[PDB]
Amino acid sequence: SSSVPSQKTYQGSYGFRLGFLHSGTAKSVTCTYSPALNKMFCQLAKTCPVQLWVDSTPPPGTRVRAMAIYKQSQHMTEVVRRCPHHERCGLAPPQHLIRVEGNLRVEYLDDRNTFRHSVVVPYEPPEVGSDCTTIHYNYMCNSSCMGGMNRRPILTIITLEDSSGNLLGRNSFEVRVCACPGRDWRTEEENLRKKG
Amino acid sequence: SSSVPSQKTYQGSYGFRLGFLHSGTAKSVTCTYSPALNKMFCQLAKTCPVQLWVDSTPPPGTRVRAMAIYKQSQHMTEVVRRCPHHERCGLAPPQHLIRVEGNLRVEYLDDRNTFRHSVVVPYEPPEVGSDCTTIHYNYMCNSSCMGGMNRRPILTIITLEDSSGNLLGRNSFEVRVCACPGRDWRTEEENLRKKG
DNA sequence: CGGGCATGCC
DNA sequence: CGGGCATGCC
Ligand SMILES: [Zn+2]
Ligand SMILES: [Zn+2]
Repeated sequence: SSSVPSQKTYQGSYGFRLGFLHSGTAKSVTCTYSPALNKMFCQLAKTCPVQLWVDSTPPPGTRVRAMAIYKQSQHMTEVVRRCPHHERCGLAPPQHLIRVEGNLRVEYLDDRNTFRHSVVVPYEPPEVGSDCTTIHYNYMCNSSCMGGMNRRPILTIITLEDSSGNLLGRNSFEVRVCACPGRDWRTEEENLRKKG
Repeated sequence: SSSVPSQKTYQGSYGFRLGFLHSGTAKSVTCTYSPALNKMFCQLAKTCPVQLWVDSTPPPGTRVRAMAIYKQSQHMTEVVRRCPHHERCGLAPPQHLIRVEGNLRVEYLDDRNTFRHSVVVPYEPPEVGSDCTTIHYNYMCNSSCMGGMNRRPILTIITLEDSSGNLLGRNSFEVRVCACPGRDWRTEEENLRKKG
């Protein structure tokens, strides 16, 4: 069986979608999202809020899993890991790229067969008056980190799963972790218009 | 006592000097030396020949030690180490930046008090007809390596020591380990002329 | 903060 | 190979 997780969007019977809060497009804004590229630009070790939207209520015990995969075909089969420097320098294993902050029920998985890392939290329905649920993700390396992502773009795959392990929904977005998300967002959108 | 080793030139009673073989100044020549800057530009994990010249014959049992120190005052007291990436990826301990190739009597020292790394080989007199002795050094990180030198320039300190531990001579040269020694040499010499 | 150097890599 | 992008940092 494949050790490469699926990245194909599957909004599913609950109408599962992701949302992202708009930002101020300063050169070094901490986080900004491009709808045109379906791509988050963010800084390392700083909060990246991701909204979960659903049309129907998931059952009790639903979980939310995040997992990184390399976007380029030639790197898809390599597990995405923290670089040795940031690994060397209290729940998250130091090898995990993606953390969740602000949740008391976070679980970190090292898959015993595929060796892939993932981080899971319970799904919580949005509070009254609110239309979505926000998870605070953290990426612990830059996309450029030598010995880690090494300038290779990744996708974050967000899966909605029931307690039995059924896939309820899947979405993904590209990520560039970088020093200057505003500059790099502008550059990539201009490149899309001029050369895409 | 100081844990910062001396970098002051001490040619000494044997007339100890260093020599460097000229190169072709291609953009990515493997090694090239600037007399004006007293600075070697070289590529990582590739041979860097350094010549030992003396006016008088060192006694039997003389040793040749190499040690890296950061050139900038604000970094002088930090031990120069291999970065975590190149450490993770058969005599040299993986934490040592400087290796010697082509010698059967190499010793690697981790100083128990100063924590400084050094690599030592016996001094051999130049063969008949030859005016100097060549040691093949290897630098196992780029100057830019994140978590290691991190773009901070270093000096290599070469000391001539008798078997009793007396300092016979000391010389040093700055090093930039980089992908394109020819380009970076030209840039730094032009910067010296224009802004030095 | 935004302009521009940096430097392994394309 | 040398021109020029790359991107954390100055
Ligand atoms: Zn890293
Ligand atoms: Zn290194």
